[PDB]
Amino acid sequence: MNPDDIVVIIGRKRSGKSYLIKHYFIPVLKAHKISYIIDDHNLLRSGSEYSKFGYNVVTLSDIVSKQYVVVYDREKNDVFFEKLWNGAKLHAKKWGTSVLIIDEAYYHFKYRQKVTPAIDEALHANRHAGIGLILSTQRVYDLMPIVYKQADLIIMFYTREPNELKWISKYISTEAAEKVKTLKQYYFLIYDVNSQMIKIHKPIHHH
Ligand SMILES: Nc1ncnc2c1ncn2[C@@H]1O[C@H](COP(=O)(O)OP(=O)(O)NP(=O)(O)O)[C@@H](O)[C@H]1O
Ligand SMILES: [Zn+2]
Repeated sequence: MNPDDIVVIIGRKRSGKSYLIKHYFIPVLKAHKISYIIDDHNLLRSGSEYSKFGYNVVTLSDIVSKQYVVVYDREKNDVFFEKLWNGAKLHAKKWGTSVLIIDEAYYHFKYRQKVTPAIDEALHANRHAGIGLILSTQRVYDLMPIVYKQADLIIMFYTREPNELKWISKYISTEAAEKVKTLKQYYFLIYDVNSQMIKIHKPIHHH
C-alpha cells in the first residue's frame, strides 16, 4: 500500500460521509500501518470527533513515537497550513508515505486569489512529498475548482441543492451531477478523475 493520491469527499452532515472516513478510511490505514495526520477544526468542549483516532503531538517523545496524529486547528489559517504541511512532509520522511486528512477543508482550500506555496505543493507535488490527501467538505463549491482538477478521486453523497448540482456539472462531470441526484441515503457516487468513470456504491455496513 502506497496511498499518495488525492481523494475529495463531499457530503453534508448526516449524509454518511463522516462515518465513511472515520469507520472505513482511517481504520484501513491503521490496519496497514499507514500513518496519518488529521487536521481537525471542530473543537467541542468534550474535545473533538477524531480525538479517538490519533494522538496530539506535544513532546519530543511524541514527535518520534506517534504515527497516528490529530491536530487541533483553531487558527484555520494559511500560516497554520504552512506548518501543518511542512510538518507532514517530515512525518512522511519518518514513517514512510502518510495521509493528511483535512476535515472541513474549506478552511484552507477555499477560493483565494493568491494561493500559498504550501497549498500549491499539496495540490501539485503531493507525490514528491509522499503525502496522500483526503479533503472533506460539506458542499462542492466550498473548494476551489483546481482541487477537483488535481484530484484523483471524488466522492459525493446525495444532494438536491441546484447550485451544487450545477457546480458539479460545470467542474467535474455532467453525468455525476445527474447520478448524484439519484443516490439513496448513505449511498455514494465515486468519480475517478484518471479513468473518468462513475460507480455508485452501496452504504457501508454500520452499527
Ligand atoms: N452506512 C450507514 N448505514 C446506516 N447508518 C449510517 C451509515 N452512515 C452513517 N449512519 C448514521 O447516520 C448518522 C449520520 O452519520 P454521518 O453523516 O456519518 O455523521 P455526522 O452527521 O457528520 N455526525 P458525526 O460523525 O457524529 O459528526 C450517524 O448516526 C450514523 O451512525
Ligand atoms: Zn486546518
